[PDB]
Amino acid sequence: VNAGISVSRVGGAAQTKIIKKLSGGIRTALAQYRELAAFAQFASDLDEATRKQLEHGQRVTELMKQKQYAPMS
Amino acid sequence: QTGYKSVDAMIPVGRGQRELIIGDRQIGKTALAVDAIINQKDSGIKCVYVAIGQKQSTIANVVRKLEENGALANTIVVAASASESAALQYLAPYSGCTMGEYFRDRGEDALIVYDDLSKQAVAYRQISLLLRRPPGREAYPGDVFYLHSRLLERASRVSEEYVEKFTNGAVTGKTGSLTALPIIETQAGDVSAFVPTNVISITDGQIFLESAMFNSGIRPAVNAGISVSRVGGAAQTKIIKKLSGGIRTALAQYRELAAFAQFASDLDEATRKQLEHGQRVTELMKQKQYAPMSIAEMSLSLYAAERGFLQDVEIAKVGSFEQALISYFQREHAALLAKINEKGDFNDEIDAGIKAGIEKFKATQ
Amino acid sequence: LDPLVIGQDHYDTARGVQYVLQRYKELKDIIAILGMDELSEADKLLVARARKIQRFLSQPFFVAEVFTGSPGKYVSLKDTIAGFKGILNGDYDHLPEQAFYMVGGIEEAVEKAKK
Amino acid sequence: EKFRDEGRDVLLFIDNIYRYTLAGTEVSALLGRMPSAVGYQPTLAEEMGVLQERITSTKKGSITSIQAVYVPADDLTDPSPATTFAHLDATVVLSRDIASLGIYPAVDPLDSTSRQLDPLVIGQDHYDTARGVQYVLQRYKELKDIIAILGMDELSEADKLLVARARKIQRFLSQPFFVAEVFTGSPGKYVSLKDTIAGFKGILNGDYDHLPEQAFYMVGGIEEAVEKAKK
Amino acid sequence: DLELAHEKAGQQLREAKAQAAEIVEQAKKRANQIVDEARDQARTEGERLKAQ
Amino acid sequence: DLELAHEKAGQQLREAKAQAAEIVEQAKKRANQIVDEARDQARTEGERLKAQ
Amino acid sequence: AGAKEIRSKIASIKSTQKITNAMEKVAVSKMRKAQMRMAAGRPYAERIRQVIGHLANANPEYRHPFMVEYIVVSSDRGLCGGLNINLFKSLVKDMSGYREQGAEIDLCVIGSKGASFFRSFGGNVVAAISHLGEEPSINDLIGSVKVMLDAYLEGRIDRLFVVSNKFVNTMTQKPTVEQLIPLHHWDYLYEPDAKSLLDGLLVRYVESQVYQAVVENNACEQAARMIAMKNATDNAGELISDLQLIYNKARQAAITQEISEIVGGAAAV
Ligand SMILES: Nc1ncnc2c1ncn2[C@@H]1O[C@H](COP(=O)(O)OP(=O)(O)OP(=O)(O)O)[C@@H](O)[C@H]1O
Ligand SMILES: [Mg+2]
Repeated sequence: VNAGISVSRVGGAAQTKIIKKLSGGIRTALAQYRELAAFAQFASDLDEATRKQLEHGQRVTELMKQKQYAPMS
Repeated sequence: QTGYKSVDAMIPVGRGQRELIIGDRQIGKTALAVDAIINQKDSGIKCVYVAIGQKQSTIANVVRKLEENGALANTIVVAASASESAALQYLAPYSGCTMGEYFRDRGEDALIVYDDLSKQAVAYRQISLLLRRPPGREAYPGDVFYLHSRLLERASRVSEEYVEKFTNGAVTGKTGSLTALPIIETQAGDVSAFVPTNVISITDGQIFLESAMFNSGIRPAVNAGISVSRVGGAAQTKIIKKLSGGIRTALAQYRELAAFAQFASDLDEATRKQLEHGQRVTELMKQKQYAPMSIAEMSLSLYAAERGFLQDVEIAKVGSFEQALISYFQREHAALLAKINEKGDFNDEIDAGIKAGIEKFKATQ
Repeated sequence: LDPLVIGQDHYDTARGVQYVLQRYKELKDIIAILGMDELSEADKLLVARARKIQRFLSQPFFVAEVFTGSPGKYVSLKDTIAGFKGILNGDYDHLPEQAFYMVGGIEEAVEKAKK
Repeated sequence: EKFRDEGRDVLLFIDNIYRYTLAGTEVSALLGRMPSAVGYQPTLAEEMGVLQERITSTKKGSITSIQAVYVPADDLTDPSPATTFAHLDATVVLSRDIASLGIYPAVDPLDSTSRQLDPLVIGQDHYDTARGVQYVLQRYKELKDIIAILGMDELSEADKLLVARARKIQRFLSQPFFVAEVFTGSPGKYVSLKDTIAGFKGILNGDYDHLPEQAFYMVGGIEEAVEKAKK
Repeated sequence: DLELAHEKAGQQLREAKAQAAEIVEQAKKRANQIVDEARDQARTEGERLKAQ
Repeated sequence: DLELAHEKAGQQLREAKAQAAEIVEQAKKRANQIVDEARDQARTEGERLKAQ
Repeated sequence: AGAKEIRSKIASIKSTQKITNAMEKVAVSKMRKAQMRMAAGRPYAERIRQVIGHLANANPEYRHPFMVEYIVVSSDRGLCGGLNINLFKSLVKDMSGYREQGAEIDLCVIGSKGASFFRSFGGNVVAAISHLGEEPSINDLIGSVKVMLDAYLEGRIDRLFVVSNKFVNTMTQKPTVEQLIPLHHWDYLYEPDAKSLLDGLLVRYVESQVYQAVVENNACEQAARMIAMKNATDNAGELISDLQLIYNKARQAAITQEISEIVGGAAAV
């Protein structure tokens, strides 16, 4: 699923209270992480803010991966 | 004269020439042609503006601007707005041309602007496909080249013998003319489209406006590297023909050595000298809308750059330097500006006179 | 958008923002091949302001709260001019790039940098 | 065709061969014919062949043609350029850069070509002389970028000697025309093929290495360079 | 030489004040020119506008 | 003292140049008011003539 | 997918080509600066060789260890034409001969790429410095050199060699290794003692040959970069030329399709 190009025109109204609060701006944050990675590929050491965002982005990307026929409650 | 330093110095337009204004949407095509009409209020050239497929409120803002600048009394405005019949939009350029041909055939000079020949082509395509005429490339009829060619070959300069034959002897010794400034819109810089290709091949020259230059603050947006006038120096007064030669060399050198701007320290001195000259001449070409310049006022700016008077001016102060220099000469050298404005003549006394004024300007202003 | 219709201060701010973003559209590819280090200091300094201005253009809207999750914001043209002028002057060059994303007025950006 | 039948060799100048192709496209659309690739007329190759096949060397006379060529969108694979190039025996390219140097003929010796530049047609002597000039002019264009980026001292003795012959060759390619006396301020010259081959053959071999390059500018035959030199 | 230098300096010091004040004199003539041509421009816009 | 003799010329010249620039800006400010005040007076009479 | 995407790619490659063109000329200028800094150190080296020579000969009773029976130089920036690899390929070849002969090897790393080559293979080191300006100063090398001279004095090292590229020419950068340690009629007056002076001169001579080596490798770095940026500019043109052919095919194909659709609809209506 390409999170930058994909979108829901119902948004947070189609989510339960728990998932709605926990998943706040994750798609727009993933859309920005995909952009930050390409820019910082050949640059010198950047600030803590940049290194922290780049590290946090590689983890939600690995989490969104799932096997076929294995749904989650 | 169009009143623009970039056009009048490098892409000169002569009486009876056909110069195309070509470029994308919203980059100054209309502004350049309207300012060329405004500059004729004192010249002797009658002007015609033809609006094809425009909205009625846009045509009214141009007329309000022709009236605010005193150019309306010298202009005929022909309108065929977007809600009007495709036949009227197809015929409007020929009606305006016919009104412009009156002055040419009687020994006088006229200027005509066709604000969108691409909208005339679109109106002629509508009529043709509805008459069921066989279609060609981009669905245009087989005679779309003949449509624009039949119109644009009327813009011409006629000899004294044609004017004496037409006037039956009444007017003698005078050659009449009709100069055309057709405008065409390109889609995303594609000059290879069918209608643009036809008109580029019919005209005597082209002024190309670019979106990248317009967004980089270069307001007139004229790409001088590809724009050309086949008439050239024959359409220039003696003073501007002498000072435009070096301006061409400096901009050409700037187009070649412009990446080194970020490595200018490491550049060789000769090249570093050329690089700043190129950047100062490039900043001189920037001008404002509704501010046409006269032959004398353009000559001060071109002379100052071409004779090296900007080497101690920060590239960011070149404009205030130009504006202040013209204001100084308008007060202390009014007689010299009036002398240059007679015919744009040049000699050793005018050259020495301008030099003395610029040296005195630097010493006190 | 004409100094004779609005004013020179507004017009200069708008053309200033456009100039910075137009120049950055060409350095973007330069940074992809090679690296950031190979740029000149003026280009390195410009790239930072361009990325911030791009982010400062983002404003959370009340009608989009269902999608954004955050509260909507309303910015007066005065704040719009003030903030962009300051960023172009380089006053907020001390703030991380992430602080201008969806922060209404520049003031908020100064507060988001602390979180 | 009439003059050729008289017993003459004739020149046919066509102002633009692309406009002949476009006029055929326009007429084909007016007659309602189904358009071909890139929107050209279905008869594109036949209309070009009907015109170009009359221009030939017969047993009475010969019509030779000089045709100006336009390339749409700078694409040499477009049907119009493609079809025209199939009937061309030579390509003369005029260069804006060469003109700035001051060589008024302005023909580019590296980009311009001919199908007659074959030893089985013009003989080994004409061919070797022409290929020698092109070889020297190519090396000089590479060396000029070296001289510019790194400097003139970085070159070998053989390379600096080649640069001196290349500059002499480049200026000897200039010539005063009878119609250009108003611009050049000097009388026109008609050099023969024999004088042309002999002049360039000597400069490549080094027979004129002592003369200044300017002596080889706007002179006509090689003996005139030798005389412009004594002065 | 100390007194002679004090005199040389005393002359150059004061002459520069008079010369610098003349820049302000050119500025006052320029200010008058801006205002006089503005009055003529305003008169021109007034007679141009009322004609419509 | 030879330093002070050019420093008090250089400083007073920058002050005089600032005064010259101030004189010019005051005239530019005076100029736009002279033009737009005449426009409102002319427009008012044009509308009065139309209404009457 | 279409003609739209190819125009963006041709513009992308054309922008990168113009800067790599300038970087070749910037590199040539910097190469000429590093070549004059190479020549401003020869007098101090040729004269000290004469003094160290004659002073030993007139004082045979003293035979300094340096006169009887690796320092590696690398760049701080990229864009080199495999200049670091070619030397690192000669460092590995010589180290092999000693590992075969049975000897151990201690190393001194100058520059960033040297450290990268050792962190990437878990290599040992006894001294290291990087971030030296394109204009280096002998004072920075003193610390790194001292860790190596003492070794040879303490027997911790039996032989010392400097590994650097040599500026053979504008087109040639020869990787080489040379031994730093071990190395008329009338006679000199010695103050305070000859032995006191020989100890001082030998350290000045080794620290001098090391500085000569660093500066020459910087000139090699600039030349190598010039050729790499020329190669990159040429390669970009080849990509632009290939993409332009694909763009012309896409342009011609789009026109034929539209005409078929126009003709097809007109043949129905
Ligand atoms: N010196 C200038 N020259 C030209 N345009 C300028 C200049 N300075 C500012 N501009 C602005 O650029 C814009 C150009 O609009 P214009 O109508 O002339 O463009 P256009 O290409 O003709 O647009 P369109 O294609 O819709 O007709 C206007 O907002 C104009 O005020
Ligand atoms: Mg318009």
